[PDB]
Formats: sequence, C-alpha cells, structure tokens
Amino acid sequence: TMCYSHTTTSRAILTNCGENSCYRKSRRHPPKMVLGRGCGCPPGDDNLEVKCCTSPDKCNY
Amino acid sequence: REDPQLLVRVRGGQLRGIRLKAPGGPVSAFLGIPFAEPPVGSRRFMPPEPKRPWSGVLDATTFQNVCYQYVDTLYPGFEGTEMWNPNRELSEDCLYLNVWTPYPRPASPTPVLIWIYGGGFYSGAASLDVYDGRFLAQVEGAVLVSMNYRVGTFGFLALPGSREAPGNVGLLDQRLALQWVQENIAAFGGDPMSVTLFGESAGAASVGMHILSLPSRSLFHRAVLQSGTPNGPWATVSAGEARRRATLLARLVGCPGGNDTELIACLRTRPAQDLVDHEWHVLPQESIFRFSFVPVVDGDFLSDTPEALINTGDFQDLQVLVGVVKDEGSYFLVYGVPGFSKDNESLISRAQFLAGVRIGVPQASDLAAEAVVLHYTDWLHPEDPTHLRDAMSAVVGDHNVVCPVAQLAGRLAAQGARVYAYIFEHRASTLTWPLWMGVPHGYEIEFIFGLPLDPSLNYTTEERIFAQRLMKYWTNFARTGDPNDPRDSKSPQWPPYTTAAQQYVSLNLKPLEVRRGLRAQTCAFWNRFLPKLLS
Ligand SMILES: *[C@@H]1O[C@H](CO)[C@@H](O)[C@H](O)[C@H]1NC(C)=O
Repeated sequence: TMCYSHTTTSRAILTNCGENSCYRKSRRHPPKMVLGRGCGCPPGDDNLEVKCCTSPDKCNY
Repeated sequence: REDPQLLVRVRGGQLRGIRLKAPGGPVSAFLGIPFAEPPVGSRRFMPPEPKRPWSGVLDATTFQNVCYQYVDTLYPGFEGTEMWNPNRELSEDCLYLNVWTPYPRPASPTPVLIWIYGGGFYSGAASLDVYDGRFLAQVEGAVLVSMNYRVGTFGFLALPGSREAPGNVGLLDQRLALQWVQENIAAFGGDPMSVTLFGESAGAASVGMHILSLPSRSLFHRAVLQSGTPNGPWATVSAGEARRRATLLARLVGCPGGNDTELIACLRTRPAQDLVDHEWHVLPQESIFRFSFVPVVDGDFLSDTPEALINTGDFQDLQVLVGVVKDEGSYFLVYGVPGFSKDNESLISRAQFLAGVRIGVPQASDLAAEAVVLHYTDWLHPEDPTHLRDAMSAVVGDHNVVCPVAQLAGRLAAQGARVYAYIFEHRASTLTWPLWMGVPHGYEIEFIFGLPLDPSLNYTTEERIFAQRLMKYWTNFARTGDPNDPRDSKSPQWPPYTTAAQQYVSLNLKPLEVRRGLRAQTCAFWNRFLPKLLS
C-alpha cells in the first residue's frame, strides 16, 4: 500500500510501504502539529500521538 | 554578460540578474543575492554579519535556500496548507534577498517596497509563489525587495543577557537586509529615501518591531501591517519565558544543568533537524496560534514591551496602513481545537465550545476564559452549533489579530501617526479551504501581489480588476503615504483612521465603503478589560 512519508522538515511524498502498516505521528496535545509520516507503526509516546493503518492507499493522511 | 540591463554592481561585487516574463511585459529579477555571511556553525543563534565582498560576477538568477524550518504537513496534498511549505531546499545558509525592478531599469529613483514574510516566526520563505513581485514591478513600476530571515530556534532561541544567544537575531537578519537596501538599492534604480516595509502575520509583526526599534526606524519611511502586530498575545515573549523555552529545548536535545556559554555551545553541535524535532514541545499551555520561538523583550532591540512602546513613543513622522481579513481565526482552529477539521462543517457543542475557549485563549485564567464565554455567547440561542463554531473562530481571530491591530491603530493614531485601516472581505474563488472558514488568515496576499493578473491562473475578471485596485492603493500608499490619487478626484475616498471617528474601509469587489469602529465594543473587552482581570 502507498503511504505518505516525511519528517518534521520535508514535504509529504508518497511511497510504497508494500505490506506493512503506515503511521501518522503528531503532537498529542494542542497544537496538534503532525511531526511525521512513514512506513511501520512506532509506539506512541503520550506526548506524541501515533495512529497506524493498514489500508487503503494514503491512509496515514 | 550581454544584457547590460541585468548587470549590476552592488558594493559587494558584480551581479547578474535574469529577465522574467510578467503577463504584460518583462522584469529584471536579481535573485539569491547574499546579504550576510552564512549564519552556521559558531554563528548559529548569533547576530548576522555583512557578506564579505566577492570577485567575479555572481549569478543572481535563481531563488536561494530556505531557512531551516518546520514544514507544515497537516494535510498532505492539500493546497491550502502546502502553498506555504518551503519551495526550495532548507539550509542554515539562507540569508539571501531578492530584487525585482521593471524592464528596462528605471530612469528615476523609484519607491521601494520591502516585503517581510509571515509564518508565525517558525516558517516562511521570500521565494513562495504568493510573494512574486514580478507583477508589482511590471504593472506599477515598483522596485520590490524581499529577504529571507531565520525562523524558529535559529531565528529566535534566546538566553537573554548572554553574548552567544542574545535573541531576536532573526529580526536583525531583517534589519541587515534593510541596511543592504540602503547602501545598494540605488544601483537598481530604487529610491533609497522612499522605503516602505510591509508584511503579513509575523511579517506584519516584524514590521511593527522595526517601527518600535529605533535602529531600524531610520532605514525606512512608511510601513504596512497586514493581519499582525508587535503588541499582541503571540508576537513576543518575556526574557523569562524565552530563557525558559531555550533551556527546556536544550534539555530535550541532550544539552545536557548548564550555564549560558556552554549550553549554547552544546546547542551548536546539534543537527538542525534535531532542534526542529523539539521546537513544538516547549509551549507552556495547550494551545493554537502559539509559536515556540518568537521575538523576545530584551530591553535592547525592544527597549520595553511593545505595549509600553506603543503608548509612549512619538509617531508624528509615521504613516501606516493596517488591516485584517474577514475571518482571521478560521484555519487555526483546525490545529487542535476539539471538533474542527477542514473536511466537515465543523459544527460543535456548547461543551466543545467551552473546551475550545481554553485552547484558543491559552494564557487566560479560569475567570478570564469565563468572561470570554460570556461575551461570545448569544444568550438567545446559546447552543446553536453553527453560532458556536463561528464564535470560536471569532474568539481566536479577535484575540490574536483584530483587537491587537485595533489597539495598534488606536494608539498610533492617538500619537500623531497618519493611520489608514481596512478589512479584507473578499473570499478568493480558487480557495480550497472549506467555505465555512470564510476569508482566512493570509488570503489577501495573493491579490495585493497581483497574482490574479496572471492569465495562467484561474480567477474571475472581477478578481483581476480587484487585484489592480489593491496593487494601486498599496503602491500609492507606498510612494505618497496616501492610498488615493495624484489627480482624478476618486469619487470614493479612503479616510485616515482616527481615535475620534475610527473610520476604516472594506476592500472587496464592490466599491469602497467607509465604516466606523473596528469591532469597537469587542476590542474594548479585549484591550481595556481583560488585562485588568489578569493582574
Ligand atoms: C469533523 O471531523 C473531525 C475529524 O475528522 C471530527 O472530530 C468531528 O467530530 C467531525 N464533525 C462532524 C461534522 O461530525
């Protein structure tokens, strides 16, 4: 499945994560800035919120 | 070295610009001119230094790197958020400025407009499409300069009182460009005696910091502040809070206790990315419209807090143009307030509205928040989801932009300045933000710059007509100090804002309309009452 990928310093590009989960990492409390997206599902941190999906394309939006 | 029109000798050396195609003709663009030594390594957090001279002919035909910054990726693929992302590579080596002049070069000193970009002092770049001065140059014979200045920690991490991290260096980067424009704008045909600064959001706030800081005050003559001010809840922080944030960020990145010198020394071994990964975690309250590293009241650049400075300075010599858009707070809500998304109508519950007020007015006491709910609730229909949604928007916009501006307008006018005020009420037809957001923060910029003047861009005829008018007011204000007309008695006049009449105008497709009082009762609440309830 295709997903978004980026760091706190790059624009969102779309990449093939194949068959792995995707993730959306953002600041858990306001302001809820998105800190990053990519392949995998890294554990949340209560300070950083991490939501993961498995499909469909662009699901970590 | 063929078109002698694109060849220019500034004090630093020879430059070669590029001819560009506006919609009606050509313009001389001189892009990527280094105005300072790259503030990297040991220069990080330090005040900028003039660019040492160079031999040979430097290529100024392209936009330079963008200052290291956070990229807003809330909505991947959404033009609303992405039109603000940097459009060139990120680097600490980013102190370059751009100059647009008509083609050919002008035969008489033309008035100069220097643009300072916004972006909450944490993001921004003078190379974004919306700041393209090819239009102002080609259509109004404008000579326009725009510079890059450090944002985020690099531009504002401070440890007040230390020599290695004095703070406000991003504002100094701005000033250096101003100094540059002085010593060199002549070679391009710009009148160095008619400089007009103008910016939006944090840019507008910067402009205001220039008016307030004497050293910068002698490098320009007029100023325009769109949707932002130096006074206000977000443009500045106290030295105590700055130090608080700097020393906390330092802790987060492993630097290490710590005395200034060695704390900053450690911070300079840190990878740029690493600082930006922690930038958003030093804010004191859960909130929106709050940025980690902004200008600090150091008693140096800012002799006292903006509030003090605006109630006591002499602005007799000042000519200002200030204004706001219709829905100043629309999109900020979408950054953390429970219930707001660009994807739906964002209707909310009274309960959400209550939770929202704390986030939108983060420094407000339980009592203050309470007073805000009182003021913004329509007690006939206290739960209508729609009204609540709109009220939330209004809370945030009034607290952060509208009232701080009105306060500024008021204080300046009341002290000899000749102020002109406006409200931008036209929602662009191409707007990708949800219709409920109305006319969002920053969406007048395109019209002022003249982008709808580009056939290549989808717009309406009205809009292109509209654009020109704006381009006109600004440039007339730019060269005379008055937005009106050196001849044709324009039947519809824009009167200066005064404490007596408080007139201001509405910029929209319809002809000018004169109104009185900038959200007068509401800004009295914000500017006269709440501050008594928080002391
Ligand atoms: C709008 O969307 C957000 C997230 O997608 C959600 O929290 C909110 O409840 C939605 N509002 C509506 C119209 O249900």
